[PDB]
Amino acid sequence: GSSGSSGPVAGPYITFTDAVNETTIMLKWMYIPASNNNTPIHGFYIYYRPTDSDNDSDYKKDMVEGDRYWHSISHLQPETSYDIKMQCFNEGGESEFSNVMICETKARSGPSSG
Repeated sequence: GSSGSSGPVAGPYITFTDAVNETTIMLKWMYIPASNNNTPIHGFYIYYRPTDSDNDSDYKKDMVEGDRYWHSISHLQPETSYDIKMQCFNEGGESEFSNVMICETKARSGPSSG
């Protein structure tokens, strides 16, 4: 077709963002084949970082099966509202950067409930 950037461009789109725990978060992404080149994906990368961070330098990367549309992040900060995003990749090349989803974790409660 065109000449420039090959691979899955459409990129995935996050349509679900919730906090499984004070240090855990569950987010699900969707795939739009319509505007896709029916190309096979290697997996799924997920970036995350606390708003307290300095720059992307913090943003991490979590690979996930290409057939997986769900991922539960861990080792996060409690009641910490930070931006979250993800992106897929394949032999062809990395896809576009998904949208920025703000998923606020749960409050780090104590042993005594109120």
